[PDB]
Amino acid sequence: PVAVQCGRLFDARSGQLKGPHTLLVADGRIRQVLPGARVVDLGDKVCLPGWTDLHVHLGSQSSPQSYSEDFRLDPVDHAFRAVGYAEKTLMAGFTSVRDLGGEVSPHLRDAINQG
Amino acid sequence: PVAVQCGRLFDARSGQLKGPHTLLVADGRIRQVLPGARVVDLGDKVCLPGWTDLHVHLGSQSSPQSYSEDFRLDPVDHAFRAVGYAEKTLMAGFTSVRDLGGEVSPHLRDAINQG
Repeated sequence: PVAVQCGRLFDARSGQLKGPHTLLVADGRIRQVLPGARVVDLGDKVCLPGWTDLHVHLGSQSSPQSYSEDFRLDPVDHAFRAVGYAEKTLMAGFTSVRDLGGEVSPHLRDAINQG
Repeated sequence: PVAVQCGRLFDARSGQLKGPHTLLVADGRIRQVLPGARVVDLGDKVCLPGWTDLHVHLGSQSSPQSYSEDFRLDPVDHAFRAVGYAEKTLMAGFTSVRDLGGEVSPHLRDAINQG
C-alpha cells in the first residue's frame, strides 16, 4: 500500500480543481479519497489522472526515409524501436493509448502486460 | 552519296593531325580519302571519327531517389527515359557505346537498329 498526498486534485467528472487530498492505493486500485503505509509527498504539484491518447502508431515514426524503409526493414527492427517509443510515451504522462494500425503493437502490448 | 570536306583530319591509327581532306561516303561506308555528289562544308572544323564509350548504363541515371525507385517504377518508364538518354549521348558525339548492365538496353538496341 501507499498514501499519495496531492496538493491540488482535478475532478475529471466535474471539471473543477479541488483542494488538498490524500489518495490510498492498494492492489493497484484506488480505495479512498479523503480531503485534507508509505507517504509520497506531492503537496507542491497538481495531482491528475493519467492521460489517454486515442490515436497513436507506436510501431513507426515518420522521417525523410519512411517510404524507403518498407522494403529493407524487418518487424524486429520496428519492435526494437517501439521499446523506446513506448517508454517515451509513458514518461510523457500517457498511461493508456489506442493503437490504430500496425502488426507489432499487439506483441508490444503482450510484452508490456507481462512486465 | 555525299562528299564531306574536313578542314583538318585526325589520323587515329597514328595519332597525328593531317591537312585538308575530302571524304567520300556511299552506302554507309567510307570509300575514298583524297587529300585536298552533295557537298558538306566543314573547312572550319577539325574532322574526327565517332567516339565509343565502353562503360555506360543507358537504362538508369543516379539521383537522390535512385534507391527508392526500384519498387515503384516499371521497365516501361525506364524505356521512356532511355529515349532521351540515348539522343543526348548520340548528340554529345558518341556514335557507339558498350552497355554493361540492364534489361532495357537490348530492347533499346533493337529499336534503334530498326529506326
